[PDB]
Amino acid sequence: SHMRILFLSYRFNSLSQRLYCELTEREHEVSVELDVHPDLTVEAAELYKPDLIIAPFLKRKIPQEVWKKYKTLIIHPGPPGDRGPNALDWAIMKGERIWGVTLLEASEEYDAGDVWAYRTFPMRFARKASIYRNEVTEGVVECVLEALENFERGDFKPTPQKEHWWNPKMEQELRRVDWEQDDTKTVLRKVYASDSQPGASSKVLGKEVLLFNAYPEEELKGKPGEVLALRDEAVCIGTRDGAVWITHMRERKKESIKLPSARVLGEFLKGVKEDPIKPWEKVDFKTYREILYEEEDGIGFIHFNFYNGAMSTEQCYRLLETIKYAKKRPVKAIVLLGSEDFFSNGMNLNTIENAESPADESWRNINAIDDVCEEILKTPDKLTVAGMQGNAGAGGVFLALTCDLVFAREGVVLNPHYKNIGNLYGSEFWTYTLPKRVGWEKGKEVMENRMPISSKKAFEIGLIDGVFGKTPKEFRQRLKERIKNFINSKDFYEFIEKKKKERTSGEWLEEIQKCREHELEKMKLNFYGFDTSYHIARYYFVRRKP
Ligand SMILES: CC(C)(COP(=O)(O)OP(=O)(O)OC[C@H]1O[C@@H](n2cnc3c(N)ncnc32)[C@H](O)[C@@H]1OP(=O)(O)O)[C@@H](O)C(=O)NCCC(=O)NCCS
Repeated sequence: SHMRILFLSYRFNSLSQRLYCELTEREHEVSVELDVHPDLTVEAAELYKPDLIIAPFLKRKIPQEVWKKYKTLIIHPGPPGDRGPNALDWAIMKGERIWGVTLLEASEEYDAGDVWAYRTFPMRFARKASIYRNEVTEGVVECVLEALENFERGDFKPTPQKEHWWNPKMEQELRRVDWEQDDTKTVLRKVYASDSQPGASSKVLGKEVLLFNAYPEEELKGKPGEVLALRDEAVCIGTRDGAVWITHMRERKKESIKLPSARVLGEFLKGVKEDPIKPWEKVDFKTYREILYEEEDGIGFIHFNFYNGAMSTEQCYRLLETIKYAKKRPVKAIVLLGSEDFFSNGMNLNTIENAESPADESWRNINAIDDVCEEILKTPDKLTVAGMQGNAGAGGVFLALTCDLVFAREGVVLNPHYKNIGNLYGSEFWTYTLPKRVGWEKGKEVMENRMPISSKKAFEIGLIDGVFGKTPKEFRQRLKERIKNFINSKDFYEFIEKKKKERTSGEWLEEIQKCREHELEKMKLNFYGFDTSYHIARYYFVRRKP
């Protein structure tokens, strides 16, 4: 009932972090060992002497020395019998209607071990990373729990594979987007199967690129392969039967990084003109809406779909513009929803890494996100709510915390700390926000913890205000119901009374200004001072090896 569990992962990735939260918070010890070398793996296992080894995320054989001596269970993102290193990629390229996940034993043949548990699910037409983070992750969690229960019994015998098949590593030629030959559906299937790695190769404006994060376009039309418009740095490209938006691209070179399309395409883009759509406009056709504002039951909902939850300096100002709009509206509550897969991961480290001066662009980014946080804070006459449908890390968590109420879906993983990015001091009014919820001592413990915590755990420690919902859709409905109830009550007006008296106080208003200028002073030293931890850690996060 207190098992010692060793994780063998290539990287401590989203699924590995979620499993670590699920097991740790059920009182098991989990040691995490990143795949460096087979000799080092046998070493780490021999010291730790686990009762059970889980491989949430592997790129290569586990040494037979380890799994013939410790029970080793492998995660595989395919249904029983599916073998190979790109299971999801193939499932999407082939158009599988039904898919699944398999927890199988380690064996001498790749993925040929007996099955300990599996789940199946219906497949959405969506990015590989979104399938992985939702259906695959929730399914994996169920298999691992059912496997830990069967391990306790010891009277469990796994099921050998029957029908099986092999899919090899998928080559670039198969993902290559050809605009004259590929319809919109085919472009989306190729980009979906390659998002977020390795990307679909293509040529745009005569430049060889990798495509990322596609969206169908039903109004704009033109010459296939012709760039039709810009819109918040995304480009819309003619296909064989219509058009598609591509928000992010990467030059096909060693040192190049994923960036918004306009930054990759650059001066190659001069003829093209913007085609704006404000978030509050209503639209009858499918197009790409980075930020979306809709009103339901006297409630203002701000969706913001920032790729990978990274918030560029410019995306912060686009968001602030929408919060200012929402604040002049006949609405009683304003709810920041983020996206389904991410609430926010703070500053965009890719646009920072790309800038002429990363220190300068860091200065811009932190002041832009602080401007968003200050605007939320300065809402005396409305209720402010953060709805975390997906994961959040670093500054993105503390953005959420400036809202009056913070809710999250079950299974959301949070990293409210800067231990991965050179120990930035942090801003986003955390010195005002965090103590008001957990106290200066526990808040420091939280920011000192480099391991993840669940949405469940954050509820306990008072970090957030409630956790519910299994899916993003479910969580959204629940959140709308709960907020509609509250503003349709007398409590809402008694809540606002206090908020109005305190928030328009010159005491409070200058208290938060001291906090901002305090955090920004610390962050300025991180950005510009002798210790360069931040820039070293950014370089490796942004350019990590796949
Ligand atoms: C939060 C975090 C621990 C989540 O870990 P994880 O579950 O393993 O998620 P990943 O690192 O795989 O994120 C997936 C993608 O989002 C990107 N991403 C996540 N946060 C990002 C950020 N702030 N800026 C730029 N890119 C980011 C990642 O590079 C990765 O890119 P890819 O899939 O295209 O290869 C981790 O992503 C992180 O530390 N992000 C940076 C947060 C930060 O330091 N912001 C600056 C201070 S506000």
